[PDB]
Amino acid sequence: KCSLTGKWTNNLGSIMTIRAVNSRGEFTGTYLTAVAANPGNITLSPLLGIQHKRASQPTFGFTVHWNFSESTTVFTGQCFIDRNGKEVLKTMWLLRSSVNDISYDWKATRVGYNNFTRLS
Amino acid sequence: KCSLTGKWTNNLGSIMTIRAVNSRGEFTGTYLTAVAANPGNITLSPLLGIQHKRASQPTFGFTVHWNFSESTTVFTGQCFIDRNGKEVLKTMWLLRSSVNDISYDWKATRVGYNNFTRLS
Amino acid sequence: KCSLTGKWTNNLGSIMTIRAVNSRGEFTGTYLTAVAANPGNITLSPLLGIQHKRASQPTFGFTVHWNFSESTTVFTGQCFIDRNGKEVLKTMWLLRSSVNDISYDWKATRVGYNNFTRLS
Amino acid sequence: KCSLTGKWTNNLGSIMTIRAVNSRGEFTGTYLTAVAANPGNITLSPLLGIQHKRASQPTFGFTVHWNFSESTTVFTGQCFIDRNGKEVLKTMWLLRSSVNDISYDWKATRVGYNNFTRLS
Repeated sequence: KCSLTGKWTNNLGSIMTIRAVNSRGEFTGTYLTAVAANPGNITLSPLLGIQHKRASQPTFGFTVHWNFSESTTVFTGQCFIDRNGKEVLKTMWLLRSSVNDISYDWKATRVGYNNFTRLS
Repeated sequence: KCSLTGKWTNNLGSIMTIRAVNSRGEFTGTYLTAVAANPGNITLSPLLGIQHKRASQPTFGFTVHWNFSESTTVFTGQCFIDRNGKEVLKTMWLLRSSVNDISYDWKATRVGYNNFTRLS
Repeated sequence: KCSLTGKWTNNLGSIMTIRAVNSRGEFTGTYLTAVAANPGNITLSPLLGIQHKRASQPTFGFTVHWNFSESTTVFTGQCFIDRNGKEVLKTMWLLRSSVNDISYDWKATRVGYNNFTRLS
Repeated sequence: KCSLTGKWTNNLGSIMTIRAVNSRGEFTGTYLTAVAANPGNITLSPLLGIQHKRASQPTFGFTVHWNFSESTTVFTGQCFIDRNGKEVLKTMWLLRSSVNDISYDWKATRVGYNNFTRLS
């Protein structure tokens, strides 16, 4: 089985720490991105999400409120376990930037992927 | 200022109800989707997310844990206020399906948009 | 049957003109975007794509090579015919920006939607 | 400099062959996917796209008309060269499925990534 609780890194070098997942699958944590619009100002940012509880390889989602910009990122994906018991989070994300008014909305959303593995 | 608290409907007919937004911008609520893979199964499902607090037109994200499938959806977007004071949520979403193993991961994520306005 | 040949406009005000669709479903045309990173620079830009041929409501894709930037956009979607014979193209797109090197790749892709209807 | 001409594989084991890129950056090719909705019926499928010509690390897009389903995929990305002269295509894609009518459009588009390297 695949809890999101613990410490993770991704293919870009970011790290995230997730606290205990509650009975509803809800979790909180802290995200340190290796990458931003401007790296010189990166600070720790809170995350909040929900995973499925019963599934051995659950799907999940979470939101990161960036504490150093007006942007928000959401991640969704699935936790997989291989034959050796090794976990990987396979995720896709959307990064929403703040734009001035609705006529700029079209350009406000970036998309990408991330693969996370457990630290230690 | 744009607070996500309240009831909203989107362009597909779905309805969501967001409760109080806390000091950190965290919020919970429920989501009744008009659409699903198997609509006969649809039930009210919980959401959890974070919005920015200081901005008049905040970005935000939330996760919906579907209570009737193994899937998860994340939404991110921005709340805009027009010159008449009307609020629109412009969002993009990712819908993560559960797949049996990692070899099927490539096909597990759908993408789309939704525009939300207030029920009343 | 839905042939992409003709002039179309989208929900952002952009206009495109598609030429004859060949036996394979290949088509070329031009795209005049209403929106860009630097709108002062916008010029008419070429597109090239393929639609399915046998289907009444074909899926399709096309690439727009922006003639005024280093970016590229791809659109994919489906042409629907409603009960009155009116055609709508429902599309999603990815806009790829040029970045200086691979360390910036993560932020180079935007996503969005567009709905197109015929000019006349 | 980064021509798309040649033979490529991606992280899912798919292979594609691209013919000579013309003076406008247009190219044709053939795509053999390792993965589909149903693999037992996979056949070679044509692709058609445009790359930028002047840039050393050009952006590009192309469309794959699947010859064994009603779907279409578009890819966009950038060709990067490292210090050793090794090329990688970093791409994102949208896979459009055919749905019966416009009320099902919401679920019709999958998103993902692929990294391609040159064969040989």
